Amino acid sequence: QVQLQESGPGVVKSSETLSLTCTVSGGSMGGTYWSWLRLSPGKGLEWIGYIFHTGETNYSPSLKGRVSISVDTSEDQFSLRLRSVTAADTAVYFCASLPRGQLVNAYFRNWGRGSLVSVTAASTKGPSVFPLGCLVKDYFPEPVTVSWTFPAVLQSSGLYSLSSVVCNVNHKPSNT
Amino acid sequence: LWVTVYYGVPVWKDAETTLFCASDNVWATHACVPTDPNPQEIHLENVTEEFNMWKNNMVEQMHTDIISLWDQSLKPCVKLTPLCVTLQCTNVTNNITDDMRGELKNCSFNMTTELRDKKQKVYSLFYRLDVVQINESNKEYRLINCNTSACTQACPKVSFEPIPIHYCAPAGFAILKCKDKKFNGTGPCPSVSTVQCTHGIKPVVSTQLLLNGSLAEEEVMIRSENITNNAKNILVQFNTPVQINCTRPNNNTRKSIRIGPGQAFYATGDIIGDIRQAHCNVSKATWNETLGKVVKQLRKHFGNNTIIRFANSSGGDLEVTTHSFNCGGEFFYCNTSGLFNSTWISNDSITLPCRIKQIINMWQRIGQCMYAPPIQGVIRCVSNITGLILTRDGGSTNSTTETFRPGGGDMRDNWRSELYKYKVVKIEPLGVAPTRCKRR
Amino acid sequence: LWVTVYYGVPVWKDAETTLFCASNVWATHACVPTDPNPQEIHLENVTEEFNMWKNNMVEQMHTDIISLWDQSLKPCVKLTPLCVTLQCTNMRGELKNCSFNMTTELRDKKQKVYSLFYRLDVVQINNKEYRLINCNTSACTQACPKVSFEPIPIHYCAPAGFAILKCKDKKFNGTGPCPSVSTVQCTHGIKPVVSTQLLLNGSLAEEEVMIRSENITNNAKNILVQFNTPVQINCTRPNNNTRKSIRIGPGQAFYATGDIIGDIRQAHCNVSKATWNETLGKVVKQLRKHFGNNTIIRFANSSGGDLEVTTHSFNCGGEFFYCNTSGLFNSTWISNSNDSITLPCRIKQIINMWQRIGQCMYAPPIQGVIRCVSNITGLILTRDGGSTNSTTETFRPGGGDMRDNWRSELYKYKVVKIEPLGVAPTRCKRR
Amino acid sequence: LWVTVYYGVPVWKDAETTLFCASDNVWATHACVPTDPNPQEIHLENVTEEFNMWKNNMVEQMHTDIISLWDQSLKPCVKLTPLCVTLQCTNVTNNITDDMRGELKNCSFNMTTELRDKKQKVYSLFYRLDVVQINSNKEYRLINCNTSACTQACPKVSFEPIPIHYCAPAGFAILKCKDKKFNGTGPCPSVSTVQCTHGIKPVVSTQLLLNGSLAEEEVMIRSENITNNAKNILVQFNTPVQINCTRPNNNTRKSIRIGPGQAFYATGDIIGDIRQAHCNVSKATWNETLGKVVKQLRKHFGNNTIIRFANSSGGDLEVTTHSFNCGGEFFYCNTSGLFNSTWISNTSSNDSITLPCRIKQIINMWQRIGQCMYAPPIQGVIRCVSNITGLILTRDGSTTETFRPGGGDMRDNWRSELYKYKVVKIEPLGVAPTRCKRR
Amino acid sequence: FLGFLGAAGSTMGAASMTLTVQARNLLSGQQGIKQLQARVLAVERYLRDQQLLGIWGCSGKLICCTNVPWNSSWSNRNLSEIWDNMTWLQWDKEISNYTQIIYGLLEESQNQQEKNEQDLLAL
Amino acid sequence: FLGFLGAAGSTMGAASMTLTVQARNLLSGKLTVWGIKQLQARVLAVERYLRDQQLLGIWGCSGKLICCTNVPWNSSWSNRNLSEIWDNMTWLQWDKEISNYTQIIYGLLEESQNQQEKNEQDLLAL
Amino acid sequence: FLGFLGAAGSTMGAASMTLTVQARNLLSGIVTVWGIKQLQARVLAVERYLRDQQLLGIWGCSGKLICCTNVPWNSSWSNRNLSEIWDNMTWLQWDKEISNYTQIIYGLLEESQNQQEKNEQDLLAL
Amino acid sequence: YELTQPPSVSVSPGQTATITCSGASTNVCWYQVKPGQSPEVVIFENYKRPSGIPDRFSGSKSGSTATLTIRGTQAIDEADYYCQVWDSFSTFVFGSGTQVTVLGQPKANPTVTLFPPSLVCLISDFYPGAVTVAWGVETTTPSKQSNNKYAASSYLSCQVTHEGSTV
Ligand SMILES: *[C@@H]1O[C@H](CO)[C@@H](O)[C@H](O)[C@H]1NC(C)=O
Repeated sequence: QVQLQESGPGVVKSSETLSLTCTVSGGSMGGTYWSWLRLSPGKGLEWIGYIFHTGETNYSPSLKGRVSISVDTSEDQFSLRLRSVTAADTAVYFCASLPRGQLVNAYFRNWGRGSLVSVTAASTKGPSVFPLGCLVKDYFPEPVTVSWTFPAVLQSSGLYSLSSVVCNVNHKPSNT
Repeated sequence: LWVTVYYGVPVWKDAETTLFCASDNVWATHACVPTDPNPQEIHLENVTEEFNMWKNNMVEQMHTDIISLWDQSLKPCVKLTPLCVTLQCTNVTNNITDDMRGELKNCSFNMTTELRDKKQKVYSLFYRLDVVQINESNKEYRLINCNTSACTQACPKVSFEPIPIHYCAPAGFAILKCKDKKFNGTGPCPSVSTVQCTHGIKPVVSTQLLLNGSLAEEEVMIRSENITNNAKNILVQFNTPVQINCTRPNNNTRKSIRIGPGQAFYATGDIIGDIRQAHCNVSKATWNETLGKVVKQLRKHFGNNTIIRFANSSGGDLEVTTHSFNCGGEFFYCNTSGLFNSTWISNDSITLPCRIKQIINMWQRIGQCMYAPPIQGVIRCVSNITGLILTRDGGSTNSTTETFRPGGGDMRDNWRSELYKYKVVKIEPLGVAPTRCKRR
Repeated sequence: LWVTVYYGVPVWKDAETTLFCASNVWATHACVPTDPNPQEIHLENVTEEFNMWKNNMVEQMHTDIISLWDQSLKPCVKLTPLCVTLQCTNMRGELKNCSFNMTTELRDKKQKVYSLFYRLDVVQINNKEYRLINCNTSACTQACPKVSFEPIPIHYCAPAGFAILKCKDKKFNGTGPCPSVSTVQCTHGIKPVVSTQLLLNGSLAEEEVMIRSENITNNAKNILVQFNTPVQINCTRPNNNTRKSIRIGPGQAFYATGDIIGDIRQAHCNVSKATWNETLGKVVKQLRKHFGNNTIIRFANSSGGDLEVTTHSFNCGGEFFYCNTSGLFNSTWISNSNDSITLPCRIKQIINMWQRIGQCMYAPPIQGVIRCVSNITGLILTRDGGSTNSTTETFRPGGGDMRDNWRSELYKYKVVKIEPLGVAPTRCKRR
Repeated sequence: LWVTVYYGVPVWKDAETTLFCASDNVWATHACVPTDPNPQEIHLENVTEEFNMWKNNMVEQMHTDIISLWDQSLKPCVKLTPLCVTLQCTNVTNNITDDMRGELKNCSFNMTTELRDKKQKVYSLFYRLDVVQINSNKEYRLINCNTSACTQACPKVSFEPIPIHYCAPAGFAILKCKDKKFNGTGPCPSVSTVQCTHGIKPVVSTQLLLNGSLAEEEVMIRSENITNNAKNILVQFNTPVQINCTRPNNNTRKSIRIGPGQAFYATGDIIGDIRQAHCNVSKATWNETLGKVVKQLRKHFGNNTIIRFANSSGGDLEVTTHSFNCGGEFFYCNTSGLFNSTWISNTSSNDSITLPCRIKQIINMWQRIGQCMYAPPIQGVIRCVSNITGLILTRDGSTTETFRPGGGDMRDNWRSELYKYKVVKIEPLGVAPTRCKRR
Repeated sequence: FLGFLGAAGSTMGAASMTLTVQARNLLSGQQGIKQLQARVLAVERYLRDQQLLGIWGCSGKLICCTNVPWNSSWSNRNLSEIWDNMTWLQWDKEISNYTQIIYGLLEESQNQQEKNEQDLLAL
Repeated sequence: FLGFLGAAGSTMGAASMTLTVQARNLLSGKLTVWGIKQLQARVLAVERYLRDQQLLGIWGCSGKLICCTNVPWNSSWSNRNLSEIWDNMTWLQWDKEISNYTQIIYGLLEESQNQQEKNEQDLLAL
Repeated sequence: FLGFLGAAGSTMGAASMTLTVQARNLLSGIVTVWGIKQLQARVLAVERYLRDQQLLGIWGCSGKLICCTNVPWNSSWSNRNLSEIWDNMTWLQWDKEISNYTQIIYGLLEESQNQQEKNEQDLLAL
Repeated sequence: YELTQPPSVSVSPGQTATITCSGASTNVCWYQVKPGQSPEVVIFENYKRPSGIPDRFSGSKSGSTATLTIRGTQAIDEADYYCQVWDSFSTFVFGSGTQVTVLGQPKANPTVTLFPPSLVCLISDFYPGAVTVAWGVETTTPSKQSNNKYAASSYLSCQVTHEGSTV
């Protein structure tokens, strides 16, 4: 009967602080390790850390020194804080729970929905349309609609590109 | 044949009731019934009674009794609500031995005075496990649970030393004692003896090693609810005791800080001499012999060829993965990974490092804690290890290796090793029987 | 003739004793046994003189409801640090926006935080400087947001040696002999409800609308009316409220009001006109029996001064409404399809429930929109006389004392003790 | 001869139980069982009982009940936590204050109010006995700001003692000794049996007894051991001696708010003149009562023994000085002119003796550490009349014997009324033999 | 079967055949301090009636006979009219007074009976 | 002297001679946690004694430990006769055999006692 | 009328008709901190009265104030005359000189009642 | 350490698929990850199985390798499978990830188009489920398009290497 849901899917820039709050509905906060996990296409599934109701945390050694988990028992919440986020932390963040006791055979239960968090890496630019089909070179906010289509490309500079084969281009923020 | 009515027949049925206690402190033995020394135990000769130590209500009644008896001794004690302030903590580097490095923090903070319009700047030595940084030469700190609850300091005039208590039975009820020396917890007993009240149960709190308490008679006994299932704990009872020796080598000082009218907070002053970590000792040969006897007894259930292994704990919190007790009023946490590390193919000492907390959260209640006051001088401790709580890791229906790790967590399994030979019944004195006799 | 002593005779006398109570709420599962399939032994040829205006169970119900009201407030936060100097800004002029200093978990630091209070909860201490209405009388304790004030029934069982007699007369007016006395183990499910001028969620009369009073000639006594058909009522609180948690100190939180999403409109809830008309017709038809066939029955809105007496105070969904009932008690009656009547309501957060001096409650806000659905099952009238031969009678709603809401449910019940010892002459003597 | 079993025989044995109060304030007599007027008092003709009052248990139960009712009545009262502030007092010299009146300081301090972000500067008049220094004007504080926090008693609750009756439960009985000359230990003939005791008033006093039952025919003196020097020697009077203590200062009570729904009643200005509270005791009646005491003292201690009286030796203020309360003010009358008499053995009206009576506001009642009671001031002029019906002596030690008034140990004050009562447990089962046999 | 009080309106000749079902429903039950005080009061109320039955010598039986004669001043009615044209409620309403004198006469009669029995057994 | 409940292993022929040691051992034979619950235990013990004494008093066997009635023993309740019941079985094994049929016996005994009391009153009438 | 407990000074002969005026008052004589005190006093009084009634009912004297028993008198607990026991002695010194040998009587009465019940059971079987 | 898993396992419908892990010293439990849904456990020990999981999932472990076998897979088992293991230093150590693909469609030949600058390489209409483009190179992961095919793109400021048939 215990269900978990986190905050809405936000988006952050580089060198900032990430913040997600999970809310438990039903059940108590005692005798349960409230964990945090993330899932990325580059590295697969990964564990971040858990907090017990007395405040005893246990972070992952890879992310130690830039992670912080706090518990708020009275309002039935627990939060995750990530410090100095880079462009390689674009992942779907889950929340789970573990029974108190031995962790040799323990598996994560009561998973969350999963809120996608992306990192912009400080990029904002208007469209650039080149003729060939048609090719769009650089645009940040994904507003494009090609009318007279291959999906976008995660370039290393933080900008997106697609192309279409067989025109009019659209850009909602720049009004292009 | 006619119906004949008899009153007072020896017929009992299983039932439950509220058992009152007796005694020969937190446990508050001044208000209990005194115990009269009398030949209270007699023998029932040709009877067999079904026992079950895993479905006994007395281990669920006595847990609630200890919980309700524990928190009423905190009501005439000071609550540390004004202490949740900002702490300016500093590392101590006064004759450390490179093991207790960074464990103690020298924190100075503002505190109220008995006069309401004055303030004082005091200082204390807090452990690392009781302080949490907030600004993620001096850094700002705070207590570990002032975001959760402000909790009562334990008064210095009461003691946490356990004393034996007896559990009597009310009128119309009886307590039957299991006198079989080869009892395994569940099953019928061919030697059942009634008794007026139980023996002395000492309410010693522990998590991995059953300190003090009663021993076995013939040999080491293994008790479980279901030995095939790996999700249920295994209680081991020894026949000979293994002696442990506590130590806190630091010479602490306690100073009183007045935080209000008639209320005092006991802080930690400076430490005379060097700072050394706490440790516990155990003999190597006696522990090796006891582990050999436990391995010999464990091969009766899991095959007579399997390689019994041991490994250290795998818990998450500090009360499960680390052996915890109290001695002299200070709560210890023993690493105990040097004991359970061996494999068994078919005057040296082991030193176990320790850690000490002060913000104590007993009985796993939400939003309640305790501040343990410091103890002046060194602290000594002699105890008997008369039991273990093991947990098995099983991922094969047929296997040649088994790994046993120490358990813990739930406090209820400590008193199930003392109330396994007792049960409560209700006497029903009415009965009818046919006999060739009739009224007028 | 010789005296023969009989034991266990069915003889009873009236008495007063402590009754039982069987059934996160008003009452509690902590203080109740279970109540299986009951017994309704129908006592034949019995005539017992009931009286509902001097019953003992209504006072016991009032005492138990008050005492178990108080028992859910002890493990809750007391809002004593919140009596500060508010700096408030601005239907219109009803919802204010106050900001104030407030302490934090750490005693050294302090925070500035804002909240929305109503106009009935703040008072000016001489403009742009307000304080709460309770802070010169008593500090309020908050209601913890797990316990709910939703009505569920409770049953009053009887102890050993005592019996509860239920009158089964269809046309029983409250006092007099009842020729259908039947005992019962425990009383039926009585729902405790807070209400004024309109008995909500109550039991209905089975044959006709009944008029009950202690003295219908005297005008100083309340008149209890019971219906046979219910009148529905549906509410709205169209403000999309947001609850935010201001943290007071260690483990103590104060649930305030955030911003209001959308437009701001007042609270109101409706009575269908085609039912309330001819419901008042049945009421006038049954009131003309006690006052003559040629009397002009008329109604007025209110005459009190306090807010709880004047307005219909109840609890819809967790919020305490104070609805101004003047469109319902507006009629005249002379002897010879989807429209509704809207009543403007008000919301108060600082609540003094049982008219006690020095004990109050801050009620937390509720997220979303809150709706009623209820049955109006009774009225509390108060006649204003003046003339011995009056062709026009004015009836006004009343209230005040709380025991009259539970006197419409414990009206058919009476508790008696058993006296099982009797003597009688019989032609037999002991050898 | 065969054994015959009797049920209901009149046989009693010594035991102890929990008696319950009954009556027809601090002591909640309205929570007692409402008793009727006493219907019967059964007289027992040929009954001889061995009484003892220094091992009586009803004294301890009465002491526990009085302490428990005091603690219960001070529970829902306001607690004066924020009164422990730094007082800035100035010594008062406004017009005629006598040379014996260099006390009653005038203190001003900052105090909190209903809204917790504002402060108010108020003033109050405190006595010298409740204010100590901490070091134009000096800086002071209250006396118990390092021991406890005081709980101010409400003005609607009075300290006037009304009588309570102790009644034995079912299966027990109370034996009353009706001897005219009874010294407290030994066989008392003419034992009477009652179900409830008489109208015992829980009066609080130190060296005298102020509202009690008079003796039967003579001034009777009683003690646990006459030859022991460390035992109090209780004296009960035959004739009552009237004492008048009054407070001539006209007082005004203010109201200072200290928070949400809390009040602190402080002494305002004095409307009139400052004069000492005095304690009048008539001289000729006291001389006659001292003669009646010393006659029985010469009877008990030696018929040529020289008996000397003196004032108290030393200790706390609550021990060496007669302490009581009329209304709500706690007087402390000196009582040094009362015992200043030599009584040689060879020789064998409107005028009265005045005693200076000091007043404390902060009262430590039952000499318990951590408890306090701030008595609020009472406006007007306090007047009271009462009877000195007994006093507690203490022998200090040849032919010369010095007697000092005792103090403390309120169970000795409650031994002056529970000296004739005794609780027994009935055992109705007999095995006396007859000349009958069963079928 | 009638019930717990199913003979409350029946005649005294018919309600005397069902005295068991009211007698056994007098201790615990078709019938913190609030529970305990009521239970102690019920136990005491049963024990008072048992003691009053035991002093008169009528202990252990629901219907008993004694040797106390019936005074005509208490009631002057017929035997076929009291037991056939009356209920127990109107009978208790009739003799509400003169009950204490009947109890005292029963106690005196039982004491004299026990003295005579002891005198006869002494031989 | 075996003691309290010391004859439970013996046969019911010899365990019926020691009914006194189990009859006598009944009936006792918040400021503190130990206050309310021991009072509730005492009240429960008193009520459990009084219910059994009332059940003995309704059947007409008040004040005696062994009482003889006049209700015939049905063969449907049991088929064993006197020889092996009182010499081979104990009370615990006999309690588990007639556990289903005790309410019928409890009704028949009170019906027979009511009939006997009404017959006694009718005989005393003449 | 001597009232309650008014015959304690009278001899054994005069005090033997006033058992009923004392036996009425062993159970009740009456119509916050005073709640639990009165509760435990009522519980203790009820339990003491029930213990006395059970002790009377064990010996076979239930419902009677005076009863005879078949056990004889050894004339060693008290060897004095019958004329000077019931006419020249009160109950208090009788208890004071019998209290040593009051324990062996209380088992003899029970054993005599048990033997009488067994003999009655054997006699009614014919 | 780190557990090792095969990157891709492809089976026909009705057949069985075996996923193996390695380098694990204690008990291994498996997770099933579908796109757009929360992960769920299917085998919570070496051999056990929770309620609500069908009989088609079973597993075993011998030595230090744990194998998970799917018995008669359908199209609803197209997911990504991860296994974890417990370690003393880092508390949970997960696997690399094995993707199970069922073949409801026959093989298809990709179409490659190239454009000169006024560089892009566009690959479409293929079903092996995987294309590794070899020539500042950015490669698009294979995503779906209409009529149940896949698409890919490449950018340079091209050779498809389409298994054994390089275009
Ligand atoms: C008040 O008393 C003190 C006691 O030392 C004295 O010095 C001072 O002069 C007095 N004050 C006045 C104003 O006379």
